[PDB]
Amino acid sequence: LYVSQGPGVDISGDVNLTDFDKIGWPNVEAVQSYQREFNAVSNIFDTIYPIGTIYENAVNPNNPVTYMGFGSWKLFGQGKVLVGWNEDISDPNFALNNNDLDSGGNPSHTAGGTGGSTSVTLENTNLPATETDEEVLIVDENGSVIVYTKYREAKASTNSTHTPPTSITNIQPYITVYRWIRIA
Amino acid sequence: LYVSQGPGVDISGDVNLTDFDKIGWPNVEAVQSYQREFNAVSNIFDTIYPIGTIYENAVNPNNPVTYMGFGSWKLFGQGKVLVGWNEDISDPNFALNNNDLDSGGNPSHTAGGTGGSTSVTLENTNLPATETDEEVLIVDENGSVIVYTKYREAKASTNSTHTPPTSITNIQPYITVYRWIRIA
Amino acid sequence: LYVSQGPGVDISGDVNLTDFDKIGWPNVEAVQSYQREFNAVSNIFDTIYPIGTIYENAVNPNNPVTYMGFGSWKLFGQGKVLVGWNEDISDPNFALNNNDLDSGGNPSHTAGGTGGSTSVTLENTNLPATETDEEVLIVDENGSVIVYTKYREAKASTNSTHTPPTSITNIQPYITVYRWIRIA
Ligand SMILES: O=[P-]([O-])[O-]
Ligand SMILES: [Br-]
Repeated sequence: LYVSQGPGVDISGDVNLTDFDKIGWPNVEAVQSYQREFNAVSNIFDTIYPIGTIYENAVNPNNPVTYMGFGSWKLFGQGKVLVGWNEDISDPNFALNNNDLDSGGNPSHTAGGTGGSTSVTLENTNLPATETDEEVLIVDENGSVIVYTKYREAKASTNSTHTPPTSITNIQPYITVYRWIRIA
Repeated sequence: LYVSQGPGVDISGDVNLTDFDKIGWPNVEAVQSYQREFNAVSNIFDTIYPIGTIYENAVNPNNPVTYMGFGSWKLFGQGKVLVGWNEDISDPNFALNNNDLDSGGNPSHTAGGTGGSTSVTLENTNLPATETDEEVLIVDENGSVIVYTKYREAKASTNSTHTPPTSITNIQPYITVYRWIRIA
Repeated sequence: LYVSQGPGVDISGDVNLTDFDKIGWPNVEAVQSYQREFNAVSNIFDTIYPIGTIYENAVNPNNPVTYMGFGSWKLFGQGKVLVGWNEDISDPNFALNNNDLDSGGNPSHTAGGTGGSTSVTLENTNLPATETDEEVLIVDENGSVIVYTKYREAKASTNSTHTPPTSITNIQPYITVYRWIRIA
């Protein structure tokens, strides 16, 4: 026996891209509602992998059309992890899209925000207060202690040659995959 | 010609949710084995996107039912990266689910554990041993050195006003996407 | 009415694995072009979830064949985040595959590279230059200052017992999921 088309479905929330070079908001448009009938496999494919879908393959380097048969696809998020967009606008990282600013420079509440860093290089502002393990002689106008080499009165450096210091990884355990977006 | 239904399949490993507010273990139940016949497109959809499936779209903000036609969907992992659950129980981060504790407080060996942080603020306990670049005069009961301003004998602070210091990012390069779970 | 098979598709970019134990390049082979006709649901499944596809389920612990009906599947990227492979070979982390080296030790430009760390432990090389908040007496052959306890002339330690210091998390906010690769 054969697969029934079933009742068609009202596709009311589709989108299309309006830029295929730089991908994402603001260059996305809503598609007016239309009926999808499952006339053929291509229509099923469109219901499974609508425009914007992210697809990942661990090993196949080729464009997905060559091994799926359908869709137009582009590499997506190269060098990036995916973070879930947050509907809570107070999220300071994952709600507001720095790549889609309004005329006042204000980011939209859309997916496609980017950020993060592969390493960090510590600066003095990042260091907590510390003290020497032992007492030393400290210059003090309110002090009570009266004082082969001579000495100088100066702030004592530590790590003066670390300009800059060695960076530290900021990357958690990963594996890379071929990641694609369906663009049309 | 038409797509054959094929031999049906024995779906022996399906699950359903028993809480749609707080999602995940422990509120998941096994479904007794049943036969799936591919009578219509909806049945194909259920084989591709079974309950629990994670779906991601870079650009479409809408609920996937509105552009797929099928399923019930909820945003998932907002503000989070996905980590692969580890079948090796000795993984200290990614095996045991802190959100699903037994009566003794012990986490289950299930997916849905959460953790991680967007930043770190260094504390003194995180700092390695250091020393001054030059010699200074250090108080020492076993010492041999006899000793406009006076001085005081005290531990010398560094960065005393860094209470707290500036935090450091803990986020690696990302892009946000609309991420969903099929809940029914 | 019934779903049409449609015109078949030329699958020119499929791959197969040649090792199911250790997964990935170099043990991947190209499949010569073949025609896929959508004779049955299984053929549709192969177009949606070709070999190498990554599938994620938040809650279902079982092997996907038991709840999809099709494919052979293995857990993938346990304990890992997925990063998009970079077609730009200059990416120092996410382009070149450390798990697939040539005879000179040079990594291939393929997905499957791994790296990253769950924590960092700071070392002295990572620290920026600092100085004491106040002036102290510093040994100086070019100095002009002539100098209950005695003293010693020595470099003053800080945090001498931090051998090693407390590690710091390197994990950004996450949730774990059951992640699988279709291996056949
Ligand atoms: O304050 P840090 O130089 O040990
Ligand atoms: Br990190």
